[PDB]
Amino acid sequence: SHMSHVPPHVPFELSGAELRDAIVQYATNPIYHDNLDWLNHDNPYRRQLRPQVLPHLDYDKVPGRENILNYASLAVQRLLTSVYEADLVFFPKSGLKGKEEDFRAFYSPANRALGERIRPALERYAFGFLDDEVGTWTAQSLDAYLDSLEQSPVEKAILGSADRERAARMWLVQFAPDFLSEASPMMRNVLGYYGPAQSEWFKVVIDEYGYGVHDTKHSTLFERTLESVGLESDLHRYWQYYLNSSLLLNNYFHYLGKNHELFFRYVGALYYTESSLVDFCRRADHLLREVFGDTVDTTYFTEHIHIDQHHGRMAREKIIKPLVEAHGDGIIPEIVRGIEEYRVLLEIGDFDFSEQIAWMDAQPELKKLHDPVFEGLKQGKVDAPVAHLVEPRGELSNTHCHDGDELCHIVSGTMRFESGLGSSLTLQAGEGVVIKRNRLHGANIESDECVYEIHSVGDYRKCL
Amino acid sequence: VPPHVPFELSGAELRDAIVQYATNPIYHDNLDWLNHDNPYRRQLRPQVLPHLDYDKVPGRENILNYASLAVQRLLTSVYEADLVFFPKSGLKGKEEDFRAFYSPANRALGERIRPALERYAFGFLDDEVEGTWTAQSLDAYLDSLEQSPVEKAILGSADRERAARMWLVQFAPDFLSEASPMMRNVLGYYGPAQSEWFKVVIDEYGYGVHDTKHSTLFERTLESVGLESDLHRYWQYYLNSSLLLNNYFHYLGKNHELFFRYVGALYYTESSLVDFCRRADHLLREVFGDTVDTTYFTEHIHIDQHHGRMAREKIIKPLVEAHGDGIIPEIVRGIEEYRVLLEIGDFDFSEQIAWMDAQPELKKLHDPVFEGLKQGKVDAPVAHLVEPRGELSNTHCHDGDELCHIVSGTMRFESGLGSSLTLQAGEGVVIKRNRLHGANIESDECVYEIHSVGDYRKCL
Ligand SMILES: [Fe+2]
Ligand SMILES: [Fe+2]
Ligand SMILES: [Fe+2]
Ligand SMILES: [Fe+2]
Ligand SMILES: [Fe+2]
Ligand SMILES: [Fe+2]
Repeated sequence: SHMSHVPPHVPFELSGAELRDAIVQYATNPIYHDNLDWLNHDNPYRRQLRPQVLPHLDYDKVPGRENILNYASLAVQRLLTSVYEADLVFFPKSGLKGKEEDFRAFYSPANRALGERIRPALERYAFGFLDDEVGTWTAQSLDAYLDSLEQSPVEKAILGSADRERAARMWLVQFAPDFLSEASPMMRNVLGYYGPAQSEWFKVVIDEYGYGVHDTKHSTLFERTLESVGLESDLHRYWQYYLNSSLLLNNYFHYLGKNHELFFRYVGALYYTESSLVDFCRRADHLLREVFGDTVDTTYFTEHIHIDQHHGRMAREKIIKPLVEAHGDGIIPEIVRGIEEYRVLLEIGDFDFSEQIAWMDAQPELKKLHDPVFEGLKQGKVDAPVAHLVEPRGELSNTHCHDGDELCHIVSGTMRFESGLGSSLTLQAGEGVVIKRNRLHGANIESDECVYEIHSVGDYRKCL
Repeated sequence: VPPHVPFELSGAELRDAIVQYATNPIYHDNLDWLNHDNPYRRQLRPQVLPHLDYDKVPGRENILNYASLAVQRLLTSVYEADLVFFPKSGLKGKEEDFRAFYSPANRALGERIRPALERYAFGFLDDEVEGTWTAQSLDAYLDSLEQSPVEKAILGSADRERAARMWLVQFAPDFLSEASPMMRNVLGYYGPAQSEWFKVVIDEYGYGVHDTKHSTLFERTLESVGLESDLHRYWQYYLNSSLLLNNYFHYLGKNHELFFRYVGALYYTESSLVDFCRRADHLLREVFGDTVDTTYFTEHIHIDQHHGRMAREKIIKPLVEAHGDGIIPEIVRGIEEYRVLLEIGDFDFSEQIAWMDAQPELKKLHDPVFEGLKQGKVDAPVAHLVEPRGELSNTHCHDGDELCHIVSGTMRFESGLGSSLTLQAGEGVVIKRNRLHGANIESDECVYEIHSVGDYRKCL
C-alpha cells in the first residue's frame, strides 16, 4: 500500500573514467613506483606497477585470448597479484627493522580498500576471456570425464636453449610467488564451516605445510632449490622478470580461493593439479638435474612425487564425491569449468615462456637484424611512427612489453637492453635491436646521456 | 606518475555506501526469530542505517548503543564473506542466496566501508589502552599476567538452563568456525614462526579428522542441550559484545599491520582458555547434569597448556629476535585491547541475563511508570504505532529507556532466547536501554505507544 521503508539497493557499479581513476588511485601508493634497479632487495612490500601508464589503458574493453599477452593484460596481472597479496603475511628475510614504513603502506586500510574496490573490474579484465574458451551433468558423466583425463613444451624450450642454465633459472623464478607461499591460495578455502569436505581439504593443506615443521614446509624446500642454482628466495626479488602468464596462473588460484562462489571451480582444479603434479614434478626433477648436474636440490619436486599420488585420490574420493552428494549435480559444471579453465591457462603459460626464451636467446641476432630493419624503414617499406628520446645515466625503464614490434635505434650513448634474467645487450651509437611484440623487456642508460629512437613498425618482417 | 589521491570516505558518501552494502536483499528483516539453515542471510536492519552518524566514533561509555550494535552486525557480515559456508541440508534450493553473498559486488561494497566501520567499532580502544619496551620488560610483563562473571550470571539466574543456552549461542560464530580467524595469519611467507602458528591451527582443526575438529565438538555441545548448530540460526540473539569479541580477531587477522597484536592476543587467549574451559565444564554440568556434552571444553583444558607455552616460546620470542623491540608495544596492545573487550562482554552478558530474568517484574513496573507519565513526572516523547499481524521487528536496542504500552491487540515481546512476554490491551513493559529485544504482532492489528522516558526511575 506504501513504499518500502528500506532504501532501494543501488547496484555496485564502477566503470569508465571513474574506474580508471580508482585504479590510478590504488597504484600511485609510493611502494608501487618504478624501481631504480632490476631487483627488489629483500623488500616484500615493493611491487612495480608502472603507475604512470595506467591512466592510458582502457579497462572496460575486455581482451579475448589472442590479446591477453598485450601490455594492458600484464599491467592488470601485476595489479591483481598486489591486491591478492595484501591478504598474505610477509616479512623481509633480514627482519622488519628499517622497513616498517613500507610494511605500513602495504598493510593499510586504504591500500586494501582501494585494491578491493577495483578487484571486480580487474578480474573481468584478467579472466573474462575464459568465458569464450571453455550444460547439465550427472555424477555418472563426471566420473567418465575424470577417468578420461613426449617432451613437454617447457622441456623443449629449456633443453634446446642457447643457454640451458639461464633458461632454467628464468623458469624457476616464475614459480617464486606460487611456491614460496605454497598452498596459501588453497588455505583460503578451509576458513569457515562446511561439511567433512573441509577437513579433507585441510589434510591436503597440512602436507603442503610440511606438517607444521619449517624444515619440511614445501616453500622451504623450494628456497633450497632456488639457492642451489644461485638464485635468491626473498619475495619479490625477481618481480620484473615475472612473465604475464606466470602471474595469470598464480592469480587464477587466488581468484578461485577468494571468491567462494567459485569454490566448486577450485575443487575441480584441485583434483586436476594434484593428480598432474606427479608427472610435472618427475619431469622437473629430471630436467633440472640434466641442466645443472648434481649441485641442484630437487627435493621440492621429488617430495611431491611421493605425496601427490595420494592427494589426487583424496580430491576425487573425499572432496568431489561427498560434495556432489551433498549439494547435487548442479555443482558439476563448475567442477568441470575449473579443470578446463586451468588447462587453458597452462597452454598460455607454455606459449608465453617458450616465446620469452626464444626471444632471450635470439638477442645477438636481433641486434644484427636492426640493420636491415632500419634500412627498410629509411626506404619507406613501412610508415612507422617514430619517437625521439633523451635520457640520463641510470634512467631505468622497468620491464614491460608492447603490442606491436618496435625498432630501437641508438644515436648517441650506451644502453643496457634487458630481455630476461641473465639476458642483456649493450647497445652503442649506431646500434639497436628489433623488439618483438608481447616480449618482456626494459632498459637502463649506462652512458651519461643516451639519445635514441623508437620506431613503431608493427610487424618487423614488413621492413625486410 | 599522477599524484596519489588518498583514500577518503566520510559524511553522506559513507552513509550512502553503508546503505548500499546493507540493502542486498539477503540482509533485510527476517519474518521469523530464527534463520532456518541458511548461512547467507544475516539481519542488518538496513532501514535504520541512513539515520546513524558513522563519523562520530563512540567512546567506551557508548559502545553498547544501537549504532555500535548495527556496526558490529555489518562487520560480522563483511568479514564472513571470506569464510566458506554451506547449509547443513546442502546447497540445493539456496543457490540464489549463495551467489548474493559470494559476489564481486557484495565483497567490494563491504570492503569499501570496512575502514570506516573498523574506526567506528574499535576506535575507542585508542583511549582505553596505553612508549618503548625491551625484551626483558616484556618478559616481566607476561610473568605478571572467586566466581567469574560468567559463573555469576548463569548460576545466579532465575532460569539457569535458559541463561546457559543464551550463553552458548553467543559462541556459535566463533566456535563453529573455530580457528578460522587465526588461519588468516598463516597465509604468506615468513619465518619459522609461521610453521609454529600453523602447528596450533592443526590442533584446533583436529589434524583434519572431522569428528575431532573443534567446531564439530562444539556442534555436539549445542545439540546436547537442544540447540541447533547451523549458522546463523540465532543471529538475532547475538549480543553486541559477543559480535565485538569475534570481530576483533577477524580485524587483527585481516589487517596484517596488526599481526603483532594478534601474536600477543594469541598468547593471552591460549593461556587463558585453560581456566575458562575448566569453569565452563563445571558450570555446564551443574546446570544440565549428565545430558550436556562438554568434550569441547575439556579438550582445551590440556591442549592449551601446550599452546600457551608455544605462543610465548616459539612465536613471541623468535619474532622479537627477528624484528626487534619495536614490535613489543603492539604485542602488549593486543593483550590489553582483548582484556578490555572481555570486560565489556562480561558486563553486556550479565546485563542481558538480568534483563531476561526480570521480564515479569518489568511487565508489572509498566503500571507505575505509565501512571507516572499520566501525571507530570516526566514529559517524554510519544510515538504512536499500528502494525499488522506478523510484522516482526527484528531485535535491536535503544539508547534510552522506553515504555511500551499496548492500547489494543496482542504483542509477543522478545527479550532473549527463550525469554518472551505476551502483552495484551492495557499492558506493557519497561524496555531497558541497551538491552537486546524485539517484538512480533500476534493479533490481526496491534495499536501501541512507545514513550521515550530516558530513565524509567524518574517516572516513579
Ligand atoms: Fe606442495
Ligand atoms: Fe599435494
Ligand atoms: Fe619498451
Ligand atoms: Fe580449539
Ligand atoms: Fe589452542
Ligand atoms: Fe524496540
